[PDB]
Amino acid sequence: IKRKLRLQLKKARFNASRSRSKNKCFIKRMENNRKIISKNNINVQVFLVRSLIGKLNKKVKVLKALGLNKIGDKKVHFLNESIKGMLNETINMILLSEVM
Amino acid sequence: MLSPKKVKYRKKQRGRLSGEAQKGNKISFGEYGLVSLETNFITARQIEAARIAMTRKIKRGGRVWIRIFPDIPYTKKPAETRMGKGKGGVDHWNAPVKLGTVMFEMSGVVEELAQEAMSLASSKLPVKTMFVVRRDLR
Amino acid sequence: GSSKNGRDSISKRLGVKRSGGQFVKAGEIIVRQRGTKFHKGKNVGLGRDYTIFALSSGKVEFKTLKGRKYVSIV
RNA sequence: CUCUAGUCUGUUUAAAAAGGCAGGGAUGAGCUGUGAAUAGGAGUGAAAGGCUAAACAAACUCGGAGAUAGCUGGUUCUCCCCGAAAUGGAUUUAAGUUCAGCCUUAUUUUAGUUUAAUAGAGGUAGAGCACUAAUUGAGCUAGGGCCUGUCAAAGGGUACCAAACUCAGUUAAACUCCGAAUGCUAUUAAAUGAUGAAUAGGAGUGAGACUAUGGGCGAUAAGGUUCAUAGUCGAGAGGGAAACAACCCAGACCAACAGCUAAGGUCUCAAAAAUGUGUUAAGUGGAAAAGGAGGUUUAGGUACGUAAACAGCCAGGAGGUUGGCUUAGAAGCAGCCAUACCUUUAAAGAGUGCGUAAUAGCUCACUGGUCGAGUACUUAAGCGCCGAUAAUGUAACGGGGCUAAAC
RNA sequence: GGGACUGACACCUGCCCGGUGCUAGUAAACGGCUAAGGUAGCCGGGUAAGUUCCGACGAAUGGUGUAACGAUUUGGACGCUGUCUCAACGUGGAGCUCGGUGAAAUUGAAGUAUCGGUGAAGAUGCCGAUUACUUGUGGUUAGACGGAAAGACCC
RNA sequence: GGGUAGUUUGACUGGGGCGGUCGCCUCCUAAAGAGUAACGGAGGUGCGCAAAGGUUACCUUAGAGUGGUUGGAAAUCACUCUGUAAGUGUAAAGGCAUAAGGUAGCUUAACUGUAAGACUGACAAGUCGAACAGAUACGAAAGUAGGUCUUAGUGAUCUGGCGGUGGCAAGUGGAAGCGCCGUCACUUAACGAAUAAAAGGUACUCCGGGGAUAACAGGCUUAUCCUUCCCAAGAGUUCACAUCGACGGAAGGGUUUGGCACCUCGAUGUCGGCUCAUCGCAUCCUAGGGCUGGAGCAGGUCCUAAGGGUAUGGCUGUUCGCCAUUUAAAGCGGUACGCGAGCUGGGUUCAGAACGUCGUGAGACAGUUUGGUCCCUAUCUGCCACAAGCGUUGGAUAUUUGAGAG
Repeated sequence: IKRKLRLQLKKARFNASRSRSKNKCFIKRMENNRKIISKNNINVQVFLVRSLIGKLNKKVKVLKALGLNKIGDKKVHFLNESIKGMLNETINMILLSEVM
Repeated sequence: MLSPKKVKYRKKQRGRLSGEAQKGNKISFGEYGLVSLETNFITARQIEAARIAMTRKIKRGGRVWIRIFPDIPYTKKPAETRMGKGKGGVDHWNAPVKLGTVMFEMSGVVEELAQEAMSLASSKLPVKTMFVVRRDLR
Repeated sequence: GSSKNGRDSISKRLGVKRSGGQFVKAGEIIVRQRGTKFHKGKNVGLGRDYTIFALSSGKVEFKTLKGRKYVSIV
């Protein structure tokens, strides 16, 4: 079987083998994060949940500007426009909880 | 054949052709059209093969409009050469078509005969097609 | 049958050197260009090769009038 | 006694060039013993770049000499901290070397970078025809040609070849009347803590590769060549993709028979799942095109109907009129014109097919009964079928197997 | 006497002085044939079936013939045969067993199976699957990109 | 004056060579700062100008339409519409209505000493520059003028020559010579230039290395090649599809010729032949069918099917091809274009010699002819055979059912 086709096929099968349950969990997390970001002037706790390896250079710089270097990083920040923009950039790699 | 009679530059770079059609996508001069369902290149010579098919099927009933003109050189290096010198030479002419280009238009004949003739034309083109009546008149 | 051509000059690095709103002091080069792509306004001068330079310290500004762009120091 | 064509053994042989068979010369340009002469950029050569102490396109020994090599190989005990480049410029350069960039040590110095707000310049994508070009159907019309009461004068018909003009619709990296999204640059406020800069000391690198995008070249072929952004490997262990440096997850100070998770899975091999609602009969899942196609789920149109729709069955399916002909013959069926032929009209086409030299004949469309409501043609979405096809052995779920343990 | 050229013998050996050698000339000089354009000469048969063979470039770096000669090359005929269809048997030296003596090259090791795949892109070492009691000897090399020669070809 | 000696004769290159190219400028490629490769796609250039420079003043084309001796479509002139498409020494781009376009007058700033502050940049270099002093030119003056509307028209250092200045003057004083300032002489075009001064062959070759780089194969792709399929205008008396199926379209096979240069140059031995096979089916024949414009016979086309078989000679090294007899039929491919640690060396691919052609020659030529070493005792795996030990559950001796295999 030709190598071009088998490489395409192997990649397509790997991509398509994602679980809808995991996708639903991710969607729920994204909705929660957007709901929190929609607020204004609250103290929010930011957890880093996805690694920095392999991500874009710009986004690694944004995360290090937020203060998160590892998974399991905990930082409290006051939501103004700057922090809101950074969180929007890196929404897919963070978990936002609110500090009552 | 169908081919431009004068060009500024003999050879041009093969772009990437993509996206649907945003223009030339509506029936203008006729009654029935042969839209494409793909994005690809239609050579001049396939164009004239489809034109013969339509015209010959139509016993003087109506008119045929060709909505594409090739105007794009297709170069090919000589048969047995290596990758060295550069930009070999024009071989034949291509026209660009995108998903939604009308590509062919017919007037005069009954709808059944037009549909037959225009499937007869679609049998000779390299893209999936669809036969469309005006969908806003009858 | 080799290539008949393949010949290019050195890139001349034209363009705007100080962005609108930046602070410059006297004599700065603002634009390098062939021809008055940008014309001269208040407090700037034009070199023999249409370079735009600042006659005094200030802040660069670009204005548009009848579709032509003018550079000034304010 | 001197030589070796041909063939064979031998070829880690008995021999670092023989032997076993054979052949040539064999009173002569003959063989041979014993002495002597010609030595290295020279000698000798009945002449093959031969020989000259088993090796000669310039012998051997010693010395210069440890000659020079951008070439290859090798370079030995341990720990801690920081951490590349494979780019640019130049080169008798392309396997080298040098400068910059990148790295490290020490001192001094303090504002990288990421946003938000605000303020700036584009011509890219896209779009478009005002400009430069390509180009389609109509309207209009010069001009040119043809024809026509034309001598080559002054005239007309324009089937055309057609500038320009009007309407409508299209192509362009080297067309742009317009123009993003990002990126780039400046200022301020937050946020992030030695990531910036300078000097001094010391290198190494100057062969990249792949993937996700934007490209050029090639053949919108190549693990191909060459650029731009980012990541990875390079220099990165571990988990996953059956195996599989570049893909996905994830940065290893050490120890532990602790817990929660990512990617990826939960029938078993092999640590992990069940319930609900649909689809799938093809093991599809568990490769792939155009196309063919009463597969089926669901949804939406057009034909059509309880006043008798479709299918089947029982009848009619006509005459004027070989429709006019072409042709040798066309009577509905070599072929041409149309069926602007009406009529008794149930309903009957200037006849649907088969077969007849031409007819005949057998049937169809159409219509009436019987029976009794969906039928007849398309469109949208989800799974399917054929298409589907190479050579050591089932070999395109990892395998067992699975109708869900598929989706 | 020295050098060059040709090469028994037979018939012939023509044209050109621009260029380059030699002392305007010289071609039996280097060479050419505008300085001068080359003179002489150089399908048939064989076989049932024949890309072979036989018969119809160039003139002293020589052209065309030639008796005799040749461990020269090629074709055909006769005779003869294990060359072949087609091999079998026998003989002699090895090989085989035992006794004595006793190597070599190679060598990271090894309780080293195969197939289908993947992979520095031809797998003994990986994945899946299949096969296989343990260990020798006599045979044969398919592999271990075998050993031997820092490939002689290319750059 | 190759008799002899010392040396040179480049690099890039989708191997190398041949060919082409080497500086600089304009546009695109270039993905909207800048920058950004190619043997990517298009052009120009190693100048010209004493005005085509500077300054002041004054003016605007090209095209369409209309009217006029030559004069016509178009020469010159008038007007309407159009508003830069005209024109800017020279290529193109960016610009130029205040025109940088055109005309006229004056004139030489086509200056000297200089320069705050910058762009571009490895460096060396290159470019812009307000403003200051002297001397002007033009204008009434303010101001402008340090060449050309801008962007190519160019060349370092060393050496040498000319002019000016008068610093250096080997005991002193002169002088030679040199420094300083001005400045000329390099197709050094291989243009950041190794010498003031330079061509080829090596198949007699040699050395140091490279799969960083070719040829035989492996691997990738499928242009090409081959095998199909989709549409059916027709031919076939009429009858698109018995058959052939015109012009096109969509794919497979990875065997031909190629691309690419990924494995390999401290060696993967290259074409045929002989011996020995094995596998695929896209089936040459034998077998089982469908349809024919299939009467029978003999076929044609199509489907299924690889169990077996699939020839001997003349020519050629030959694969292939041709030819003669045959046979029911004399298939197509893969396996390092099967098989040289099995054989053969005819050819290819060494050193001899001759011929043809090219080069002055040395020599070169997938032009021709002849001669011209094929090494190795099998360690493992694999296979063809025979045994030793052991198990099969008490130990042995015989007869056999049978998985499985040939």
